[PDB]
Parts: sequence; structure tokens; C-alpha cells
Amino acid sequence: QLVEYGGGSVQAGGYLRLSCVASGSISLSSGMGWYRQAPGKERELVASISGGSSTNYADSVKGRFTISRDNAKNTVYLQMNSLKPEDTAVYYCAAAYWGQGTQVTVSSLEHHH
Amino acid sequence: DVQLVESGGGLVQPGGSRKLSCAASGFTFSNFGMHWVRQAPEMGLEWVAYISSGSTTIYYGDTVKGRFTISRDNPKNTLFLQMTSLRSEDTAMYYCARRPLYDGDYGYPMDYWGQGTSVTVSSASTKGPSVFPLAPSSKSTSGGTAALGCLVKDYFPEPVTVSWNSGALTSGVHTFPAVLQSSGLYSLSSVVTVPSSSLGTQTYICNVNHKPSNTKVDKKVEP
Amino acid sequence: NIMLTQSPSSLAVSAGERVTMSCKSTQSILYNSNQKTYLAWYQQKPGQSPKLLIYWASTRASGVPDRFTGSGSGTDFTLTINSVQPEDLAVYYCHQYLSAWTFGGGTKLEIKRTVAAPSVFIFPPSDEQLKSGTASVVCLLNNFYPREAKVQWKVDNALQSGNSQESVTEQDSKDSTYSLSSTLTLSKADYEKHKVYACEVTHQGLSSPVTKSFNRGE
Repeated sequence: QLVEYGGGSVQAGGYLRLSCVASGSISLSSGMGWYRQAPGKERELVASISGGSSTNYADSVKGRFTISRDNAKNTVYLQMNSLKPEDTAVYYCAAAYWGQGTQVTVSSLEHHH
Repeated sequence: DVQLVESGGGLVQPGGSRKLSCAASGFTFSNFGMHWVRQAPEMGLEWVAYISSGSTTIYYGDTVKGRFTISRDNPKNTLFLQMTSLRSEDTAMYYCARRPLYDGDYGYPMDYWGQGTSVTVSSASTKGPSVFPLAPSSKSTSGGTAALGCLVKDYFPEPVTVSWNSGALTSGVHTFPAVLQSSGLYSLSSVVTVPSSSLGTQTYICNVNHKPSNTKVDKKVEP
Repeated sequence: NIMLTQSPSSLAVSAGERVTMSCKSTQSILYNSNQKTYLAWYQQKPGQSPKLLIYWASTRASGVPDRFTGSGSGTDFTLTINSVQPEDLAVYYCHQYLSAWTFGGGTKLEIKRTVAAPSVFIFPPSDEQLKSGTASVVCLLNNFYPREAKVQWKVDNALQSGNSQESVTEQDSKDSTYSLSSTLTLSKADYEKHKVYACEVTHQGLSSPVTKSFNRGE
């Protein structure tokens, strides 16, 4: 199965880096996808990396999120720049094989600094 | 003190557009972020849009993104909501509300709300009410108490506002929720109880305002 | 988004009792920076705008009576009113303002009180309305409790059906009572076909039904 790390809570504009570690029967050739689920909304593909390392991104994250892989560890990474409140959700790794997910929260508070 | 006043509501056909305004006074407008929030009986309270003090940060609710545009004119102390491609589901009371400063530091949420401006989306045509007296009489008296009122019939859309004596009379007033007539037009009554001994010397006038039809009517209710 | 669910949808208590309502979120609304919980409670009285009661889950806004308290953590929050007063009649909304802005669906607090019989009044159609060819006859039941009341129209002693519409007010914020109108609507021609127009009211506060009536043209 798969294990997601790296979730957390950041103020809008912030950065997070998720990782998804594969174990056992998972083949790199099958590729990997990062999905996102918000309450009462349908699961949405966020980013995908094929066995041949071709990348694809949902239009809602194009230009902000990138996906990559460490082939030898079979670990897939989601770099999330310029986070927005709408990016708040549980993020799942998929190959199908699903994971427990990791929570991402993007706050939108104002400070006097 | 702080004062927010929304305007610009009315009746809009589906697919149409409308611009709402929110006039702010009693504080330094240009220092505060502002919100539009809307309310419909089936909708509860629903946040619509946010604009920061300098308009650098703007957020929208999911179901209005792409159709609604929030803006502000700081010199003229005004907030705006441009609505496009209006749908039946956009029918609601629209409120503007102030975002206190630095909620990440002090935690104050949106705190001053206006009275709201009403928007109805439908293809039916507006129609202003007829206003009729409900005169006090021996059949509307009980133990020194007299009841009187105004019948406000055959209007579209909601709402109608009813006051008495230009707002100076409020005690004992009951302005009923409107009923929907089989015609598709609304009707309501506003009543009040007063001393029967007052009927010869006091003056009781109902003021009816229906903004969508630009109807303003004052009806003196005589014994 | 961070969603909020409120329970119960409504409830009723008497003056002086203690009441608690609940708000559940789909995730924590704790801000890591200051360990504060970004949940607020608003009160919306009939015909008014929402007014802030509580922020940071448990801090009273300036001027709010001591009897309002807030509590919670994780995903569970509550609002408690210690000694309910008739003026607390309202819908209560919870609100999260950590990530964007969302609201619960509201809990409506109704007030229980002692039985109060209605005062009954009847209004013939106005001459101004009769000019338009329609006659509305209005029966008014004023300041009663409970809400249940049976209002029957009788025209020349014949029970009417199918020509009347009722409307009831919200509870009164000071005395917790209701008022109710029943409006009988007829063509002018039909109105002129009869003499006695009567409204018969049955209510728990009346020992026997009360009738108010008039004779067309007096």
C-alpha cells in the first residue's frame, strides 16, 4: 500500500511538499496520481506521473503544483506553491491502490506584522 | 458609529445582471476588508465574496465564482457587487459586512452587517401593491382596545416594507408574513391595537414601500 | 471547504431555563500560530441582521450578556444560554473564519410560555377595495399562545371552504405570543349575494369558541 506524508496548515500563499511512499506490490510502471477530496465534493485528480515520467495537472493547479518521483524509492512528491484556501482538502496517493491521506489546510487570516 | 447600507436590489430576469452598492460611514473605510454575504430561507447564511482594504486580495464563494465581481471605491466609501448570469438560486437578501483588522492577531469576525438589499430572480413581471384600510369599528373593538390596519394586496416580488406614522408608531404593530395567492401575487396585512378612546384624536397612517415597482403609498386609516 | 452542521434545527424552552445547541465542523479550526479556534456565534432576531455573540469559540463580544457562553475544541462546539429570556428568540448561527468563510444552517430557539387566549377582531372589506370588484374580509386573532388555533368562516351560517388564507406572525420578542390573520376573498358580486359574515375561533385559552361577525352594509 501507500503512505502519504507532509500535510499541514499554512497561510494563503504558502508552500507545502507532500510525499507518497510505495511498498510491496506497487510497480513504478503503473504510475501514480495525487488526488484531493473536499467535504461533500467529488474526488478530483490533482497531478499524475506515468511510468515513463510524463506529467499532467488539473487546470486548477497548473503553474502552482508540480509532481515528481524518486524512481529508486518509488516515492512520488507533490510540490504545492502559492497555496489558496480552495486547496484545503485531504490529499490521497493512488496507483487501484488508495491511501489514508494527509490533510492540507490553507488559512486566510490577516496580521498586523 | 459604524453604519453600512446596502442598495441596488430588485427583480432580475434569469440570465440578467445587477450591481449592488454598500455605503459605509462612521469609520475609515479604506483600512478595512469587506464582505458580501447572502441569505435565503433554504440557503441559510452564505458568504459570497471578500475584498481586502487595498483590493489586492479577493475571494469568492464556489457557486458565484466566475459570475460575480467584488470591487470598491475607497474615496467614495462604497463597496460593490456586480452580478451576472443570474439564476433562480441567486434569490436572496444580500448583506455587506466589515472585516475587523488583523483577525489573525485578535480574532474578531465580520462584525457590522447592513440591513440588506433583496434580489429576486424570475421571469415574472413586477407589480406594485394596492393598499386598503382595515378601519376600526365596533367589530374590531374589545374592552377598550381597538384594532386597525392596512391590507397590502397583489404585488410582486417580495418584499414590501410597512411602517406606521413614518416610523414613529411601532408598539403593538403586527405586519404579517405575506401569503402567496393562486394568482402568483403576494398579499399581506399590517395591524395594530390602540386605545378605542384614541380614535377621535390620533392619526394612524400606514406607509407602504415596494421598491421593485417604485411604489410608495401612505394610507390614512379612519374610523 | 470547512463545513458546519448545527443541531437541533430548532428547540423550545421556557423563560429562565438553560439551553445548549451544538455545531460540528468537518475538521479542526485551530490556528497553529496562536492556538485560537476560529469559530464564532451570531444571533439573528426576527427581521434583523446577524449580530455577533461569541468569537474565538468562547470569548463574548463587547456588551453581550453574561448568560451566553461558548465552548468547544476539535470538531465539536456548543453555545449555551444560561437563563433564557423571551428576547432571546432568534436563529443562532455558528461560523468558521479560519479558511474562507462558512456558516452552519442555524438553530431556531422558540419560547414556551403559559396559555393566552386570543383577542378576536373582524374587518369588512373597504369601500375603496370594493371599487375594484373584489372583497377581502379579515379576521384577526391577537396575542395568543400556543400557536394552534382553528378559524372557521361562516357566511349566512354556511361553513366556507376554499376561499381563505391564513398567516401567523413570528413569536413576539417581549411576550412570546402569536397573532394570526385569516383572509376570506370573494368577488364583489358574491360578497353582495350574502348578509352575515362570521369568523369562529377555537383555541385552548377559550372555554367556548368565540365568534365575531358583521352584517354587510351597517
